[PDB]
Amino acid sequence: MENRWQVMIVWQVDRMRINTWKRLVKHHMYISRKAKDWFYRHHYESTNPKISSEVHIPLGDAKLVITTYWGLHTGERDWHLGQGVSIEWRKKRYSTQVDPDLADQLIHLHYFDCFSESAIRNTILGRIVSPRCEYQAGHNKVGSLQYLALAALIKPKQIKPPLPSVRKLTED
Amino acid sequence: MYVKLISSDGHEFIVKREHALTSGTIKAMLSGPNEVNFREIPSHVLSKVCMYFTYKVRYTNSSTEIPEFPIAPEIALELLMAANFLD
Amino acid sequence: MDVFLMIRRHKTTIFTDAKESSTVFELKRIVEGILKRPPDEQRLYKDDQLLDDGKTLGECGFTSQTARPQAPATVGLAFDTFEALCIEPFSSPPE
Amino acid sequence: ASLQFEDKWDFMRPIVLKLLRQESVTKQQWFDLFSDVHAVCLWDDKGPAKIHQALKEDILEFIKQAQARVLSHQDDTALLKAYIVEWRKFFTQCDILPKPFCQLEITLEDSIVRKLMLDTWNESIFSNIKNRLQDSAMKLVHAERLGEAFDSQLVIGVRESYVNLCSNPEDKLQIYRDNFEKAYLDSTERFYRTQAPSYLQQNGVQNYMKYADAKLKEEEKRALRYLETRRECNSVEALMECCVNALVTSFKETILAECQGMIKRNETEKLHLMFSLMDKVPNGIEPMLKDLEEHIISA
Amino acid sequence: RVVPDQRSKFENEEFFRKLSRECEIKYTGFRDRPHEERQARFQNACRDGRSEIAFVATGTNLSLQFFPASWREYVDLEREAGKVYLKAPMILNGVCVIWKGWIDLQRLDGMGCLEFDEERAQQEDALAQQAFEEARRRTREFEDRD
Ligand SMILES: [Zn+2]
Repeated sequence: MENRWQVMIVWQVDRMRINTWKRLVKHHMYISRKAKDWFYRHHYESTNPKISSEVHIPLGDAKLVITTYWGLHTGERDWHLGQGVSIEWRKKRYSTQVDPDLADQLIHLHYFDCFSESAIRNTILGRIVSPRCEYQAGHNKVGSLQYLALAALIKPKQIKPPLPSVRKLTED
Repeated sequence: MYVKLISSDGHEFIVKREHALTSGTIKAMLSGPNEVNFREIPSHVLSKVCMYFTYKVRYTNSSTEIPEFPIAPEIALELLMAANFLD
Repeated sequence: MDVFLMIRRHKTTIFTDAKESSTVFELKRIVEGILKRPPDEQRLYKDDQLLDDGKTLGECGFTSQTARPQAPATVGLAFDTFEALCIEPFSSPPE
Repeated sequence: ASLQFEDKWDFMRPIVLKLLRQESVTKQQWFDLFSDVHAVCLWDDKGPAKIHQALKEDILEFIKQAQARVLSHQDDTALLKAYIVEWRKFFTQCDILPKPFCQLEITLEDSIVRKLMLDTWNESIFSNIKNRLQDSAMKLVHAERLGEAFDSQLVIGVRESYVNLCSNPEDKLQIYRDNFEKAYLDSTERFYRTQAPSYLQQNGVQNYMKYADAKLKEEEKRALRYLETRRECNSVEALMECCVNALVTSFKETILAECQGMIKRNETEKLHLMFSLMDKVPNGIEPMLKDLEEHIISA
Repeated sequence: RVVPDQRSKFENEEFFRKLSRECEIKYTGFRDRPHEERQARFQNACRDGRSEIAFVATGTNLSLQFFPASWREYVDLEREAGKVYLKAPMILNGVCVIWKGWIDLQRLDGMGCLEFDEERAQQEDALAQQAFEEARRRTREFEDRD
């Protein structure tokens, strides 16, 4: 018995950033094969007034939720009030918020195409290789020298229109 | 505290031990029979390798601003091989 | 704000670092720690230009902006009296 | 791109052998070896399973030569000396040899290589002799308790074999616990079950306690040298509990009768010992306490 | 030894280094509205059930939104008069944390930071927490098989 609150960590985005992100996700899930298993949840299904949208991306047994926000009270003097994103990794009534970097790395484990264990040796042997990493967004920290070395040699695949990356949403 | 890694071209490199222990292979070679001798890898390689060692020790701990360790395309194949051996 | 160095004399070279606030002397003492020779016999250069012992590293024109772990600046050293500054280039890659 | 395992292995092979044997090896040999194994794995598709099988074979051949050297001795005890002697080297080798085989690991704690050594060793030499090695050890401890002084390394080596040779992942110390520990313990229970009721009748109760505290000192030390410590096991506490049960608890009634008496005679040095011994017995302390309040009632 | 692992990333890691620093926070309200109104809308939004509260670290591009639960938490003004105190147990990148702070009722200026929360970590779960660590740990390059 007292006011209860649920509290979130929210990174801010410039308005156009959301529109780009939204069009990319909707584009790749429905208009291409790549992101289809992802789910996009509109603003009206969502019980919170402040939720601009959500993208539920299953990773194995646990799922990632990317939440976009509306009419928020941070970052602007404008009438629409401006907005943000938050990200969570959810399994069986457990939650953790996740930062944009890790969000992308985590998405990437389960989704887009990369080098296989064969690729690094085959590159050495001249046997050539498939496939190549798309989604540069998937590699963050620093890198194994091997990975980066390979990276000097094989530039990432470069999809159009680009696949969704949350770091790109939160950049600047 | 320091250990020394040698190039075929006869160049000598001195680097901190904890920096070197980045290399798992080097972590093994140091066991038993300091200083260590590399046959297949040239000097322009071991230099660059020491550079990555430091780069890693520095930016792995604190992720705030992390810059693009630079690698030139011709050095790249030789470097990849060298990395595959050491790491 | 640390700066990162390769000290390169003849074939031998040393990977180390110090603060922008360090003085060339301090470094000559460190080099003494590694190669075991006292800080007289050593003469430290930036390019062809000699370094004053009592002057700070940032004041020799080494800044953390200039010297990065990913890409350190080269120093160079000189060793009965003295020998000319000699820095042995790294092997060249084939065509 | 010219060399794959057929050319290379003949260069690698002698070095495995020096390393298996403790024969001296120079730094450039070791480095060259590292280079060789790695080149073999990168360049040959069949290369790594091949390094594995050849490895397995060479390790068996030398373990077998080792066995040859141990099993020759007919005497039950004089065999053990040679076993221990072979073992110190072999075990140090298990730390040394697997390291150049790291790419072999990456290409496919327990290295497949260290695991392989200790396993090959378990099937080839140890399993046949193990009961015998253990028995000789029980005799050795028996000798030390009686004052015959000897080399610690033998007992330790046998125990080490029992700890480090264990096969199953689910319990690491299981077979060690179920044989060496069980036997060392049974040995304790019977040795002190025999000896204990005697010293009491000879030297009297008060002196019995002084003797008992001491035997506890003796045996806790002995467990520390001979018994598995490093892995932070439960063994020592069990040995200790077992002995306390033997030395103190069996006599718990007979001893305690003295307490009130010594409370009246004001013997403190004696009571310290009583409490010290009893303190280990779980319910041991309380009757001394009740005895004491009861004495406080009349002064 | 799951929680000491958790704590250590809270202690040495840069992400937690910046947030544990006792930074200084402001409340963002209807900024368009003048100061007196804002003082009033804020106190109400705390005392009344439904309003989201926004607090920013002033040094960052990052924000904290307390949403009404309807959409161990607290926003409490009873502790000390002329102030409001704030408690936010969270889980960030797999470490359970608690952000604590206070806000000056007049200034709408305040203070806040992260402290490590052992309780949540002792309590939460084994399989799920662990699964997060297992996953956070790996990176995609070279995992797929040929
Ligand atoms: Zn990738």
